[PDB]
Amino acid sequence: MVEINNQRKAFLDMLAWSEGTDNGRQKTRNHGYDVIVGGELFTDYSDHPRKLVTLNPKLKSTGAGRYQLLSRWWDAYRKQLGLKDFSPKSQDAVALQQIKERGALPMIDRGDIRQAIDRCSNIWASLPGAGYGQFEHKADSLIAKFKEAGGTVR
Ligand SMILES: CC(=O)N[C@@H]1[C@@H](O)[C@H](O[C@@H]2O[C@H](CO)[C@@H](O[C@@H]3O[C@H](CO)[C@@H](O[C@@H]4O[C@H](CO)[C@@H](O[C@@H]5O[C@H](CO)[C@@H](O[C@@H]6O[C@H](CO)[C@@H](O)[C@H](O)[C@H]6NC(C)=O)[C@H](O)[C@H]5NC(C)=O)[C@H](O)[C@H]4NC(C)=O)[C@H](O)[C@H]3NC(C)=O)[C@H](O)[C@H]2NC(C)=O)[C@@H](CO)O[C@H]1O
Repeated sequence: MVEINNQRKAFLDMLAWSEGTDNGRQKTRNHGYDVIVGGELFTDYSDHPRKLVTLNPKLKSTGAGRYQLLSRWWDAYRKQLGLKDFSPKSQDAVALQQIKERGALPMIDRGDIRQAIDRCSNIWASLPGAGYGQFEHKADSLIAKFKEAGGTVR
């Protein structure tokens, strides 16, 4: 289980917004922690909502929780990290493990957020360079939200 410092807490929020779960527009009972992709919400946190949301006629997603974690990885990480519930706690746990895996923790820790975002581009589609054909936020606007999550850059 990864230690949460503020750079990481911010990379998370930045992701929550990039991902649009904690972006102010999206309705939510917690902070995107109950947000399912597509916008609907879940109220039971003992586990991932595992709700397959049909976004458009040609595309679907399991992405849920703050960092729009595909359930695939949720299972991977909750088992890897012995996460009991899908509490926001467990949701962060995962986000950070992936982040750590992208070897972007030293980057997040040290503010090389473009480098982290680009390093984490394969983790979240809303990030630039991700290449998931999803709406990719300009790197500049992610850095921006990140900064407003409390994160520090450069
Ligand atoms: C349809 C559609 O459009 N869907 C989109 C959806 O896909 C998007 O969601 C994102 O998807 C991508 C792609 O599926 C996901 O990306 C994957 O993310 C996982 C992270 O959870 C990655 O898995 C990890 O990969 C790393 C490799 O970089 C693994 O780490 C390595 O583990 C090995 C152990 O096996 C370590 O090796 C050992 O190392 C030691 C020293 O440490 C050495 O001494 C030993 O000898 C050595 N042992 C061996 C056997 O070699 C190694 O150190 C370590 N490396 C690092 C840096 O950690 C890690 O184990 C993997 N964990 C799991 C779990 O598999 C996966 O690689 C990555 N794939 C790609 C292609 O990037 C992404 O997670 C997902 N995000 C979300 C939120 O779900 C979304 C995004 O918005 O859009 C949809 O549209």
